[PDB]
Amino acid sequence: DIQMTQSPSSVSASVGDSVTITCRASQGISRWLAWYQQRPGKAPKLLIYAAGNLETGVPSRFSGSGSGTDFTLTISDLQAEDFATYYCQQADSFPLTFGGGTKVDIKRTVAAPSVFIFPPSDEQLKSGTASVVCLLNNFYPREAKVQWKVDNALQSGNSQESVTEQDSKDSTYSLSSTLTLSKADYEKHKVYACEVTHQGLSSPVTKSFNRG
Amino acid sequence: DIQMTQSPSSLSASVGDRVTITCRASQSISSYLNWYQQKPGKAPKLLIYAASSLQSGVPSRFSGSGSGTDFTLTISSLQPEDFATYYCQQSYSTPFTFGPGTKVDIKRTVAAPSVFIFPPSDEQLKSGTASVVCLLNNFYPREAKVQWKVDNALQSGNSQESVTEQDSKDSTYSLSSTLTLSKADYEKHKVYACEVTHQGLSSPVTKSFNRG
Amino acid sequence: TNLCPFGEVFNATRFASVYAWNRKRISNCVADYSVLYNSASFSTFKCYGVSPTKLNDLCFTNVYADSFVIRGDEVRQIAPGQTGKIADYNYKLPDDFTGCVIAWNSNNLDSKVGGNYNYLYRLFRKSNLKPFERDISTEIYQAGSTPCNGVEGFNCYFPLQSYGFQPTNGVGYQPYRVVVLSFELLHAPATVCGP
Amino acid sequence: QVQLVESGGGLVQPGGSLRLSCAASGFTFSSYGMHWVRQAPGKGLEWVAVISYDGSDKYYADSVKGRFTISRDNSKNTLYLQMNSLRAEDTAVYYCARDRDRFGDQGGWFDPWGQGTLVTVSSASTKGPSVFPLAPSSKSTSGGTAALGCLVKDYFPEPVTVSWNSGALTSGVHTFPAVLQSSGLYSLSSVVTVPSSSLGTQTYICNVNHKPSNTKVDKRVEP
Amino acid sequence: QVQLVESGGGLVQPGGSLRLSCAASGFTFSSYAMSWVRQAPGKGLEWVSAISGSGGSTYYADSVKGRFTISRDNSKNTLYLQMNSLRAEDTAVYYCAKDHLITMVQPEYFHHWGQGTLVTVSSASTKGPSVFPLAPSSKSTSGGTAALGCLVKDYFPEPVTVSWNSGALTSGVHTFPAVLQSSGLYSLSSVVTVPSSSLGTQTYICNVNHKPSNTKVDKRVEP
Ligand SMILES: *[C@@H]1O[C@H](CO)[C@@H](O)[C@H](O)[C@H]1NC(C)=O
Repeated sequence: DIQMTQSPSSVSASVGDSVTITCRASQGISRWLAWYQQRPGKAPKLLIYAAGNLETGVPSRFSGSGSGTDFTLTISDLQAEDFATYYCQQADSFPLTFGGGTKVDIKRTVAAPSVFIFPPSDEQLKSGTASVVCLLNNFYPREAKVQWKVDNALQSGNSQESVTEQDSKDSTYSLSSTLTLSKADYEKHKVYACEVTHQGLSSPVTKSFNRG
Repeated sequence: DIQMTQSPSSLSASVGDRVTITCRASQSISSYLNWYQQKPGKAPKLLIYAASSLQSGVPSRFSGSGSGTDFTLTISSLQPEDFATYYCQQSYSTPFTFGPGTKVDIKRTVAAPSVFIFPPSDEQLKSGTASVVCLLNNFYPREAKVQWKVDNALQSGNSQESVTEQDSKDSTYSLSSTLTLSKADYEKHKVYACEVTHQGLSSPVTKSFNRG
Repeated sequence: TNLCPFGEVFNATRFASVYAWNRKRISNCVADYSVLYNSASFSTFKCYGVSPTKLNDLCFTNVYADSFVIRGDEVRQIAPGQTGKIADYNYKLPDDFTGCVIAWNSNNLDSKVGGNYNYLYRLFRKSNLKPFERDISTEIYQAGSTPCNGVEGFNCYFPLQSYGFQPTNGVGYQPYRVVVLSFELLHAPATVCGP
Repeated sequence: QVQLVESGGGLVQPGGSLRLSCAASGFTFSSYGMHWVRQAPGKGLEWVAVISYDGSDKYYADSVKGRFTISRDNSKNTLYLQMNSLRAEDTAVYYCARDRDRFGDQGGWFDPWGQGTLVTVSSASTKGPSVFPLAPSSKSTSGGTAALGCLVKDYFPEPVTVSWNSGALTSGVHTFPAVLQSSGLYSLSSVVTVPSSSLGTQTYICNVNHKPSNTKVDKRVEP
Repeated sequence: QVQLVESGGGLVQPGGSLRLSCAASGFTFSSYAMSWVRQAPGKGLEWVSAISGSGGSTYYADSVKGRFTISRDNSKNTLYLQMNSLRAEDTAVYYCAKDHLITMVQPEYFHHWGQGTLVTVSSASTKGPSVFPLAPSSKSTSGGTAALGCLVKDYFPEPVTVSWNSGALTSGVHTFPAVLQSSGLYSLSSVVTVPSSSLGTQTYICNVNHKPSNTKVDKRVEP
């Protein structure tokens, strides 16, 4: 009833740039809003309360503004320790609600993804399950949009995704998609492939293999 | 002003039953609601205070529960001394407003009323005003409709009706409706009729008479 | 040239309840009261003992700033020789008060759709409060003759009650932020002059 | 024991004045705030005014603002309500109630209530009633239960006591409540159901007694 | 300034019960309202429940109401959350939050946070992982660099550790975060990139350590 919407879902910035994040509420909440920052594997930390009030230990480069429905958080001089996830929470009506969350990433040159494919080994075939692996290595940005083709047929609801954090050396990503199916279902088909559509690629890249 | 609404307006229950009454406010009042009981001809009594808190001397069959804009009053076991009128009051701000009131009456089977009509006496036709009386006897429940017709002309405004309190021996009601008009307006027509509708008969039943 | 920190008192984000009124001590600075007196944003601005009309040329030992929140109809109680809930049980001013009282509407901040129940006031006490006395106890009040034994029930009430602050309430039931400035004058250097 | 007693009701012409008092006994009067409530005939409860323990905070309803005044005396243990510019819709029963605190602004309940006092505002003068007969059916039996009664009309003030055959007939007698007509005068009806075969033999007489006009009518109803 | 420590989190079956405790030190415990806020393993924050500096008022969300019960003990300076009828959607890290200012009835903000306790809801038993090879390639033509790997499957509970030659080959090693399958167990993949020249010459293996099941397993990778 009091759902709050954040924007954008994810942004990229370099050290020294400025970032603006918007938070909107379904109904007027006066100035009952708080901005929180969280790093992976750690407890959330408060940055702003009221609408633009600074916390006693937060660096003075965080700013907040807005009232009623719109609110805005501003990072002026971005540093290396300001890459985290930010949340906006209302505190006027019950139940209390949190924002979706916005992730701030490191900006760098566009990199293409090296695509590899991995068939299921003989050892696992004895067990009765098969997992075909599509590996996307060293790309940017985060949007991958990997799809699975079996005999040129779209597959849905059969694969799961896993991504890494930004590399500490070259600020790149990596992705692995696993198509898991039964041993009996694996012998039904003969051709498998995974296709990748990325900003750094002029055309979608398909990696395929045949049984045996 | 805060408007308070009770549901329902009249409830018929028998001895040993469970009775629930609902009060609703137009604005949050926290736990500032009270429940009062009043019997005919006597001062109102205090039953519940502060949402849920019994009053000394009140039997433990009464209970209350609620917070915000929704409250409920509950009687677990009904007793012959519990048929009365119940009010909900808000103690949030001035002016203090009560509810319309819910009336509890003893339950019994339905009864079809007997309808009688009385033309105006010769001692009243020689006084400038004529009164025609319609009498309903021995009906349950209270809800009944009475319509006055003169040559199939529906009229409203020149009629008042009264009902008695519920009887003790048989718990039935009696109703009387009077139609009053002037001497000159009484002899402009020929037939008069009183048509009554109650949920104890097949179809509306009317009693009519012609002048002279 | 040190400016007196009136911004932290008037422009504070969150205020204190009337029974837990906040006290701040101000000394060794320069105050420009004409800025406050010419703001055209305060509903109530009444000063006793001193004349508000450009009397900042006086030196005072200390300035005590007391902050709290009440409802509109209770603003009349913040004055010498007053009786009521706030004057008797929450905040009492002496009859020989020498200071200033400022109160302004805060329905846009302290109100809360659904009810702001975090502002409380004390309703029951064994005796009236002495001037400038603060009570923050939560002992159960004994209304009748049966001891409470530390539990609430018949004739046993929690001594604190909650304001219900909503944007749709009347002016008499809307939040008002109150700041009281008390000027101390003793045998001291009196470093608070504020030219 | 704790109790409250009201006094000061009666009849007042429109635009007049009145003053009701409520005396309390049993508890300490100076430690509680007091309320006035009212109930119109056949209507619901309506809150009127509230006074604190020392008369420094008074609040009234929107319909009684300016006209009404609340007051209290702590030495006499009394609560006073004064009504100026009395209107025709101020006719009601009045109750004095006591709160659980000294102020009574919010969060309270009316624990003790008084008996209540009646205040009527009307321009009508004292007038006796006129009784009329209601012939049962005049339609040659065709039945076995016949209803007959009297019609008390145009009397002021209430009440009138209707009895049948000097109290001999009590079974089947219904006396409806009086209604206030557009002329300021009351009117009620009393009915009785009797066997039809007794219509020609037994004589039926309705006795209407109006006290504050010294009136006694003994009209009879016959076919 | 203050210190909040949470305890009681663990592994329970669906439909079971749990009691989480939050111990607070450094302030007057009865003057502040406590809150329980949970975070899913890969999702955002969600406010769960709140108490009010006493116990009179309790606030619950629209997804835990009817199953959760919040309480506190001010004498022992402790806060309790009783969770019943637990489902798989309740697997989250729980935080005991509190505001800096004195709030007695309503939570408002969350300035102080605890360490958090992970609460896992599953019907699976401890089971050792299974390791399989992912062959590097069959063509050293694209760029002279191939990618090989190992796959860990069907283990519970978390975590597993892969070292890739006992911490001697850490160059291009990419261990992916584990994911929860549709059966209750987990999966993991560790892939490395090496020059295609050292395919039939160099030797690398994957060693997997899982402490809860006490399983250390070595596996060879070969084209
Ligand atoms: C409070 O803030 C307003 C606007 O920022 C300002 O005009 C006012 O002077 C401030 N109050 C004081 C006492 O300086």
